[PDB]
Amino acid sequence: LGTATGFDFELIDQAGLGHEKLTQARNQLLAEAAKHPDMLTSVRPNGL
Amino acid sequence: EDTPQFKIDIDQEKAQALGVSINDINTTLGAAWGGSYVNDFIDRGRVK
Amino acid sequence: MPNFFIDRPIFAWVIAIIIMLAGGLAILKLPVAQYPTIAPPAVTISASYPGADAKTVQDTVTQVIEQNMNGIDNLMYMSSNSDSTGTVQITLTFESGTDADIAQVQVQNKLQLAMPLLPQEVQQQGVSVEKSSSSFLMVVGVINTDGTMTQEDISDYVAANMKDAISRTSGVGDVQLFGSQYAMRIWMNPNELNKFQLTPVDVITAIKAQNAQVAAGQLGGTPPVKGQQLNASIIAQTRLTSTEEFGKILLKVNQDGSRVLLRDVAKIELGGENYDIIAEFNGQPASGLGIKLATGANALDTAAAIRAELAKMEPFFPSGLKIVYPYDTTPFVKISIHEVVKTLVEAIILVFLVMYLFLQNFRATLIPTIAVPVVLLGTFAVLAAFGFSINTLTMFGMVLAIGLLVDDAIVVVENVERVMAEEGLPPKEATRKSMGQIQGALVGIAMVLSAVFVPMAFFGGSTGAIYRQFSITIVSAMALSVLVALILTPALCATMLKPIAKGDHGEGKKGFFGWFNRMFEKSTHHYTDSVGGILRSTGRYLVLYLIIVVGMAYLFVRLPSSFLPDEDQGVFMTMVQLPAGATQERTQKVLNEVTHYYLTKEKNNVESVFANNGFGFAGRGQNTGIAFVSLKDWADRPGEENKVEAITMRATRAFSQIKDAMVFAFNLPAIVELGTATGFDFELIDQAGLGHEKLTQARNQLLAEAAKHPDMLTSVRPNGLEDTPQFKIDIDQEKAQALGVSINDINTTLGAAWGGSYVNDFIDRGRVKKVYVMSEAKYRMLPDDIGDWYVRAADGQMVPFSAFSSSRWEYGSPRLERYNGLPSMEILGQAAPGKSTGEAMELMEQLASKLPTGVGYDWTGMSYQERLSGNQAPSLYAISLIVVFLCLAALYESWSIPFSVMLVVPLGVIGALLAATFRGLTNDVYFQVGLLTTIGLSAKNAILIVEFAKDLMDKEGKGLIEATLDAVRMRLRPILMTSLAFILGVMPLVISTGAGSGAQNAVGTGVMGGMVTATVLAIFFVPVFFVVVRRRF
Amino acid sequence: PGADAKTVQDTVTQVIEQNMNGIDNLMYMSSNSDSTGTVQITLTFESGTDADIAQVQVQNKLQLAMPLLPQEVQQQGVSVEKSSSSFLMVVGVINTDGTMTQEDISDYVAANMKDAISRTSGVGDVQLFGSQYAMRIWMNPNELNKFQLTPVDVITAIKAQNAQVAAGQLGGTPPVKGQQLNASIIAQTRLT
Amino acid sequence: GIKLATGANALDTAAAIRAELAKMEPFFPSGLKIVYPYDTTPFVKISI
Amino acid sequence: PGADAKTVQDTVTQVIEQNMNGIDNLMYMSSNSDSTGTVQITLTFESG
Amino acid sequence: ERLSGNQAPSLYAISLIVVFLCLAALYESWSIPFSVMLVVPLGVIGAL
Amino acid sequence: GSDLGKKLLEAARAGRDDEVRILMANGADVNAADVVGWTPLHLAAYWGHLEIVEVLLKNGADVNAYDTLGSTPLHLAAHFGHLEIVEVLLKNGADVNAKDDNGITPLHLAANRGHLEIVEVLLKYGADVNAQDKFGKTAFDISINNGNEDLAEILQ
Repeated sequence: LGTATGFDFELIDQAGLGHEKLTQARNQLLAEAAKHPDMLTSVRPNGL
Repeated sequence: EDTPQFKIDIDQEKAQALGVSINDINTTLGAAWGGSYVNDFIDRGRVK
Repeated sequence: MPNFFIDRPIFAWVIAIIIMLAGGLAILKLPVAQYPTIAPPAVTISASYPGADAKTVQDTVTQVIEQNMNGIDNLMYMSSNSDSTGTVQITLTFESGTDADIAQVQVQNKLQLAMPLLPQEVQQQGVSVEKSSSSFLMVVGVINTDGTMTQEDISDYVAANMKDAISRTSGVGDVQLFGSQYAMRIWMNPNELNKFQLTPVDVITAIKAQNAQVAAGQLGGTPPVKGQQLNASIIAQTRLTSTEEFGKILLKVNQDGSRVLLRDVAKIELGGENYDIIAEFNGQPASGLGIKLATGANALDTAAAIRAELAKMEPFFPSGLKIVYPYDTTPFVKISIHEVVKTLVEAIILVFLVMYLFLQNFRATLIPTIAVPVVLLGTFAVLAAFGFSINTLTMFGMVLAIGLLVDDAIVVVENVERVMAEEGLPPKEATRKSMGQIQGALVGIAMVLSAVFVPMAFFGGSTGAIYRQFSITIVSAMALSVLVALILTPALCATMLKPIAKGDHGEGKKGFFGWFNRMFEKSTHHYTDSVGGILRSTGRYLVLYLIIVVGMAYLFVRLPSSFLPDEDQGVFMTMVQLPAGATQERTQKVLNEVTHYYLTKEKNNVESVFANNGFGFAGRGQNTGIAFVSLKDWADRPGEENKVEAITMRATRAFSQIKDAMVFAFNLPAIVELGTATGFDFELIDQAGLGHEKLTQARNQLLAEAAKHPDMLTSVRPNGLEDTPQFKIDIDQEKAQALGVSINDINTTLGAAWGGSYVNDFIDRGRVKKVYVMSEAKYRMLPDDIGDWYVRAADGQMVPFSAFSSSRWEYGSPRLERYNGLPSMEILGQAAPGKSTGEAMELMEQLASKLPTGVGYDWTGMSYQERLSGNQAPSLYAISLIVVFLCLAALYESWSIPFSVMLVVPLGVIGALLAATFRGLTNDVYFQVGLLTTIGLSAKNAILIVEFAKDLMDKEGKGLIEATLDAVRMRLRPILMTSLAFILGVMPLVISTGAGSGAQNAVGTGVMGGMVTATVLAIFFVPVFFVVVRRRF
Repeated sequence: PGADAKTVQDTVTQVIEQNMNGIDNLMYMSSNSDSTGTVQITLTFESGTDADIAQVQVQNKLQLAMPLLPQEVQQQGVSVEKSSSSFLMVVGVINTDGTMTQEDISDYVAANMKDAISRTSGVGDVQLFGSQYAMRIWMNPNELNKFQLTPVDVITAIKAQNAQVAAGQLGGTPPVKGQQLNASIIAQTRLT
Repeated sequence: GIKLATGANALDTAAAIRAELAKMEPFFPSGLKIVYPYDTTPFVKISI
Repeated sequence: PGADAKTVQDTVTQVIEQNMNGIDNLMYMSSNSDSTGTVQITLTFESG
Repeated sequence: ERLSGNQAPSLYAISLIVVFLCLAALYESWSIPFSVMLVVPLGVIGAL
Repeated sequence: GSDLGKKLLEAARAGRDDEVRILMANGADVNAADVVGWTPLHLAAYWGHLEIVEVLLKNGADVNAYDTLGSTPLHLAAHFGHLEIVEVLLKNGADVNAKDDNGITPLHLAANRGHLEIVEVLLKYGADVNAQDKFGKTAFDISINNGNEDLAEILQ
């Protein structure tokens, strides 16, 4: 079913940027995520 | 339609008389003229 | 509704027509086969490891594969065995109802993934996943009559020139070669090898190097130099093609410029892949194809097709070569079909004759003759629809349904003829009334026989599949027979029967007929006077009913039970086992003796013997062998003395005289793959890692105790092989390392020379074939010869194999069962005479419970099935009896009247049991279905009488005894006619002898003996039953 | 065995993924390669996909990739499984005597219970909370050098001396005329 | 730890596993014992 | 790889084909073997 | 194409029989169906 | 060869004492050898069937019979750990210093499978402890290589 209002989202390296650049992209997304807590909750990675 | 074919014949006896390994012979002839896949490498994140 | 079609005969004709058209089309399109598939899906994995012993096979192959058989679906049990010719077999047995193709591919994929964990030699050899089928359509033997080609040659020919032909032949779903195609055999000579200082290792590496495929590329291949004009392939080395080439392989160049050539150290020839089987057919070399019929295929056609193809192969046969057909099920299937078609025709001639004898006008005698084919035709339709084939089971179920089919016609036509004679009504008003008088009962009879036969299909496993055949055949026949009797024959009656005067019972006629009619009218008064007396004195008859019920109870349990009778099949077989260590030559001398006996003492009956040295059920080895024996026709072998059961008794006695060789014969099971309905299959399991020797002991301990209850267990035995002397050779690592000798050199020298070593492929005559290196037999026979093989040291010196080895005998297992993953031993036995299987199993379990800890047991095979679905019969038959009640309750609108009818059931059963016990026959499925039909038919007559009787009270206000006597009078003629016809109709089956006759005997006896008592007893007991219940309630 | 997340992705995961094409009803496909040396590629199908054929297909494309995977990875056995992500049940096994260590209990579960349950129809996957045993050689370099041997020498000698060896028969077919004896030849066997 | 194959019946399969474990229990070494820490199937039986 | 069409036919196409016997609903079967070493075999099944 | 031609006659024959029978059953008549079944060439000639 | 001698070989191996008893009542051959030279004493000595061992010896069985490659029932017994059979056999004159065709001695085999009692018994009855096999190994050598220190001590 999913974990209720849980959303499940994927960030893709569509251009050969590398693991390292994609990590910075994810960091950049996550930061901005925390800037709208009226809309987004418990946003988090799933990996190490 | 029927194509021609170039039959090259290795002389095992003369190869042994001149101390050359039929396996290097076979590998030279094969690699040079037909190509040989060797292993993979990574091209901007893709196994190739 | 039957009014509808009395007024609309065309409509009803159309329905007839349509049904007959659907029937005829199904007849052109239905698969023909001996039996349906009844065994559950089984998938057998198979592998081989040349020169390897049963332990090596198990520890490197069988365990690996079994460890990976995970996550396949609907598996029931897995079981394996690993043996000393390097073979493994792993059989996964699936739930009944598994898609064998889903099952086979699931087995095949996990194996694939397990393939990198196997020995490299075994990977090189391949491992085959296959659906398990002992079902062969026929076996074509191929033999050379003029001593020009060996068994291998024949086989190679058959492979190269005959196999694929047959494979493409229509209706052939699978083909197996009884032999190998050629292989390139290098037969090494160790004296030469040591002369030039070479080993099997040099020989192998030279064959891998000089018999190679070398990719080379192209002239002018992309990317080219622009302006190139030619693009051509470069062909470099390809595979060798002749022995001349192999012999010219260069091993060593000398210090002398001379050449050590592979022909200078080895003998080179085409030969077999193995030499483990010697196969002969009347002493001459032989090979063959085993042909299985394809799904949906027609057996009679495929056979013809196979033969057709063969004939157009004969023009290119090399001189001396001849085809032979030592096993072919299609003549059975032909006889079967001809015999059933025979019976079904005699059936309508009989209803003709009986119909005329009584009713004596041709117009009536038409109405069954139309209606019976309509239903039989339309039964093939429903058969096809449910996906059934025309097989032996469905065919005899056709025969068991004649009585019910015949009767529906006779009942409707006669009751119109009687209403006419008694009431003087025109045939349209008379049928309309007559239908009004049986229309409910006929529908009732449909529901009730449903509740008889339908429960039978819902048995589980192998047995449920055999009952499913009869169930669907018989319910279909009867259901259309009710349709046809509510749709077709009412119409036909209203529009074909000539009128009859009121009171005209034909007594005023003259000649044979008028006499018969007065004679019968006298006997109907004779009869009703008799029953009227019986009805003054019900008590002694209730006492007689208990006597009947009691005799049936006694005869039931003391009639032995099987599930299908054997047949004189035209074929039987003969095991030949010899001691531990017995050679192939020795086993051939026994088989030679066995062969000579049949072609001398049984010249009159025997056509051929096929002698396979190296093979058997329990296992394989130079010391075992099967002869297969094929007889002339049942019409050239007169009388029971030339039956198989005779010929085998004789031969078995003759061969007990044979020294150092256990030798015996026996018939083939009715349905291949099934085993004795009196038998059990016992798996004894090492459940906590005890080891071989421990499980062997626990077995003999279990076998001893077993022999201590002869009253309960008989023929309790192991299925596998016994441990045997073997040659343990140990390699001194220390002496090897010190002498500069690699142990990989050592173990491939040994393995190649003494065990054979598969190298690579060559192409003989456009066919790809294997290359094996092995010693000449002359140097690999005796422990003494181990010192003649030399291995080269690092420093080039040639070190004799003895200088770094040592040796001793130990004992070891030449076969090694496993079961659901653990080591096992398979124990076989049956219940001692007069005892049931479930008992012999109860004891076998308790005898095991007192076995050493770490030893367990399971039930496999037939036993696994009956343990899970041998309990159902009284469950199922209960629901049956409940519905039959529930139905008759609704028919008559009475909770009590049902019993009157139900009470008829012992009356048919008794004579079936009597006729069985008399003729020595058995409680088997043909007998049991025939019971079911004998019950159903005598049920039928009961239901009609009670109905007529209950009606006469309900509607016309008659007193009980008045109604019962009138009922029993009107229903006397129809009951007589049906039984006389039917009884006569099942006559040829009882008398039948020769071809395929145990099946006919089984059906015939019980149906006829059950009918004599069902007819005689009922006409009296049924009015009795009815009056005691109406009175009590 | 011993591969980091990248060695596993660039020598296994990718090679596999590039073959996972043309597969009926596939919705997505994710995969993790981790430094324990493990891959799991997870092909997810539309609802109503027959899981049998869905497995038959994935397996088909996978066996094209197999020969391209490292030898180390093949001998570790590649698996293909159709199960629910979640756990149906956990079967625990303890010892109330304490005759048996955590490590021994696990080796018993793995060698005497697992396989039968892995073979039970319905059972999509079984995780052994522990580990079957292995003959563990634990090398010491201080002695390896002291004799001038290396891990290479070791693996060689185990392969040589823990050998299960096919070696033929005496009086084996095709035999010599007049042959007396038919007996297996037993040479090296697995160590125990 | 057991994962239920695709489509398969949870209650039915739990059963089959129990029957299989039963045939092993009589061969357990001294003091070896099964226990049942996590099972999602009883709730199905009870709630129904 | 690298084998003539005849070699590839003797050792690969013929082998596979002779096992494509008795399969349900098989209408016909076509197949070819070329000089690059490729093989394709196409079994066509009765519509339905 | 060879198959669609081979089967076409049989198709036409059973389609006539069906219509006829349906007519006999509906109109309780063998005459009404045979009157009708003779208009068939009149339509077939115009299509042809 | 005889009907009975084969029956005795079978019963000897299987340990069917009463069969052996009846067979000995009938003059079955205590010298019957199977396909590889094993007499029923061999069979008994190997398979661990003390009763039959005695019965056979009582009935004229040869305790120092030897097989195709030299193994004596003592060899088998010492090797498979049948202490009591060892003792009986040596009591009844079994050569404790028998060498098979590898120069293997019941000491060697016993040393090797590590049957310390059987070693000492064999030593008691005079097992030459400095005997060497084909490769010059003494039961001590077997003992040090197998890592058996108690054995090593017993062979001093």
